[PDB]
Amino acid sequence: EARRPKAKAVISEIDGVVRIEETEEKLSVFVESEGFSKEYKLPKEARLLVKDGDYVEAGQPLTRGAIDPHQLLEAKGPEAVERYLVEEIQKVYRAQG
Repeated sequence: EARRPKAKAVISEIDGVVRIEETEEKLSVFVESEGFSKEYKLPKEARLLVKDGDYVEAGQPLTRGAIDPHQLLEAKGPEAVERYLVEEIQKVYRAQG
């Protein structure tokens, strides 16, 4: 159905490189680009997938979880989401043999 999940992971809108900022009542991540960049707020115990300073593709999950296939489609293009969709279905079926 292409629903945007509840446990939605937050992907990156553009190319860039990250820098964590873990203060008490906020844990924000910046994916900075050679021009300008955006800031991604999220609850603190959220589980990262970016070692600070690493290099991210546009649409590459920063948090973990499921990916809104729409946020993906707009970010990385059809074969990109065509990819996610096929593999993600399969992981369920494999799991049951």
